[PDB]
Amino acid sequence: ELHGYQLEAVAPALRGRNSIVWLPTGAGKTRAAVHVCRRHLEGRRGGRVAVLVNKVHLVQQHLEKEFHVLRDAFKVTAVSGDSSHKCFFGQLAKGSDVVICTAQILQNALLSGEEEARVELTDFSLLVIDECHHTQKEAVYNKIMLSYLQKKLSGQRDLPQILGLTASPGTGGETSFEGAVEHILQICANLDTEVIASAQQPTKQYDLCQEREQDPFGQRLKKIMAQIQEHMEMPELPQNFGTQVYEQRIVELENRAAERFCRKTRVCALHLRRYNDALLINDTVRMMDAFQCLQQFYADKDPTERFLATTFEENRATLQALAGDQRYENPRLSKLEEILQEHFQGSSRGIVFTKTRQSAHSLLSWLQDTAGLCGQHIRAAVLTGSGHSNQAKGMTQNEQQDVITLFRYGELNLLFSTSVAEEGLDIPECNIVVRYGLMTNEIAMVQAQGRARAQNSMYSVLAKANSREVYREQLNESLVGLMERAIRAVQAMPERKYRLKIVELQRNAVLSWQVKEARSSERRQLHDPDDVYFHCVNCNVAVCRGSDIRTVEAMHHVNINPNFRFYYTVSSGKIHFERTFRDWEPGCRIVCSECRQEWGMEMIYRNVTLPILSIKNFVVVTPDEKKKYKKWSTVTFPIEEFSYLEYCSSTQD
RNA sequence: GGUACGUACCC
RNA sequence: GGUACGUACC
Ligand SMILES: Nc1ncnc2c1ncn2[C@@H]1O[C@H](COP(=O)(O)OP(=O)(O)O)[C@@H](O)[C@H]1O
Ligand code: ALF
Ligand SMILES: [Mg+2]
Ligand SMILES: [Zn+2]
Repeated sequence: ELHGYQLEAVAPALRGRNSIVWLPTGAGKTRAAVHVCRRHLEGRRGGRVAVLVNKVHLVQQHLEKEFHVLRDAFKVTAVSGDSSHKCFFGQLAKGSDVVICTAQILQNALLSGEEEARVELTDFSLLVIDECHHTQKEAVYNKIMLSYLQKKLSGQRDLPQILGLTASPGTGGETSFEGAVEHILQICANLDTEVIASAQQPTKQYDLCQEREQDPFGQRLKKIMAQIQEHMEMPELPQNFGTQVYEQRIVELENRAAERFCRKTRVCALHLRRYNDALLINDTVRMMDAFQCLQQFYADKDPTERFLATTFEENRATLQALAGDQRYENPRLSKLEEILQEHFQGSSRGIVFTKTRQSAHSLLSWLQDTAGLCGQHIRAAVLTGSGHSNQAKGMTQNEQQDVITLFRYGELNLLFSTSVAEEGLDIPECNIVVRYGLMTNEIAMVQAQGRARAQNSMYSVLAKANSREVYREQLNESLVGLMERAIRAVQAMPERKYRLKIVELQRNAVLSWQVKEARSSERRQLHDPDDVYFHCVNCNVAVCRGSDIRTVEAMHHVNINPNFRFYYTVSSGKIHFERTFRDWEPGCRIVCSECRQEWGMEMIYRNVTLPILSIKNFVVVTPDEKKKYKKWSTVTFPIEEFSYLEYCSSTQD
């Protein structure tokens, strides 16, 4: 059953050594890990395995395709975010021999204050960490492993054996041999690795496209942007319309205008960001997709707003007409059409990877409206993860699974997917991967290519000629080789030198964490919460103090002041999510009573309703400065945990 | 919707 | 120090 190379790769794990199994994409690391799990559980009494993954869909895949075979002798349980609300994790885990979950499910249990929810690392004898190259920086995998290292270095006994699985440790952005080796050693230190274990036809093509000869739609948007910038009456405004740098600079101006309460500048900047978004969409997909971006924004008075509405209305019909003209088609789409026409003339089974969820939806719509493809028997669908925004909702575990199951045997034969499916997904019949204008690291490149499991697969890079994306793809190909050299060098290192380096790196990691925690705490304690005032980002009115805020589940920032209700208005009916939570559900959206700016949403927490505030909708004012924050975790005053008991007691008075 | 982190980009 | 996107958790 197991191939020779699978047996070879797991020999250290079978002996109890912490290891990383480094085998190519599609080589069968999962089955190898199942064998380790079986022998681990057979080889002692009372063992318990946790299998950690990084994407929701991989929980069911690993269970149904691989780990379920253990149920002839052992209890195997799977948990994701979608199923979380039903059982206490600690109960479920402790009743199982093997638990399979996304890593943050385990992390939440490790951090829990509730006896029934909580688990310790010492409740497991083996941790299998899939896609273990993510065990870096402040990713969840590394939060879990840093706690392991803190416990190890303090002398804790009974920590689990570690089995990491990866095709691609990467080079961590390093382009030198010295740097790449250091990166490999860092990953080994993070995972407490004793040995990196390894073993002892697809074609790649660059499908390059040219810039559009004529782009009257884009040209008109740039003309409008210039008009809006003239209206702002400001020198030194950015001119580089239709770029990520422009986006950054205009949002930075928007944030500065919020902090200084310059309403006209802030609103103009907010609109300019939408025109820039439209230019980026126009470059990626169809003109009409870009038009719909702007039309939706203006469909959803003040002199600045009147100017901006009029400006759009004056150009709307010309823009829509241009967007219907085939003469100005996006060459990226012309190229994609050529690829699909060549390869889907039922035979093929493909994934086209795009950056954004909205792009994936737009590509499906394009496909469905393209005469030249209607006739090739293409049955396509979008696959995204559970990310969400106003631009684009996500997909639930169940929705993702439906698409995946139909794609597996060809009920669907083409997916437009985000990076949700770049790693781990196993579709043996997938024989084509197109990467549509992506800028990624070498890991994502190797992984996404690897979704084409079939013999005689093809991998297409569809990107603009002479672009940074093409340069980065070429560089990344070289970095894969560099990575391989570096891993072999680490594998060949004298044991004494390796062990000493690992020691050094683990020590550095645990010391560096302490210093970071101290710095974060110092920042958090700078101001008394009574001295911090929140202002509406839109109208600048004061609305509460820092002392009014509490956290729920260390995430949701509620205002507990009984008179805050006079400052916000309930602005919708009840919100519904797909996922249900243990102690609360959403109520309605809330907005500033003075200007209708979105602020957050109600939480119905047991028998009370509390308003949750989104940090991005405020300017935070302290005695020292006024600042727009993107994250609650960096504010300069302390916030206490919500106490439901204390809250109910104080309200009864 | 809320939160965090990763990747890309700029400083 | 920021921007965008993505995923994950809630
Ligand atoms: N020894 C084997 N014989 C036949 N098929 C195998 C063997 N080991 C694994 N497989 C299959 O190989 C495919 C790729 O395995 P997977 O574990 O997803 O690869 P990866 O190493 O990227 O995790 C799966 O369909 C799996 O069932
Ligand atoms: F390396 Al894989 F699925 F784990 F392609
Ligand atoms: Mg895998
Ligand atoms: Zn307001």
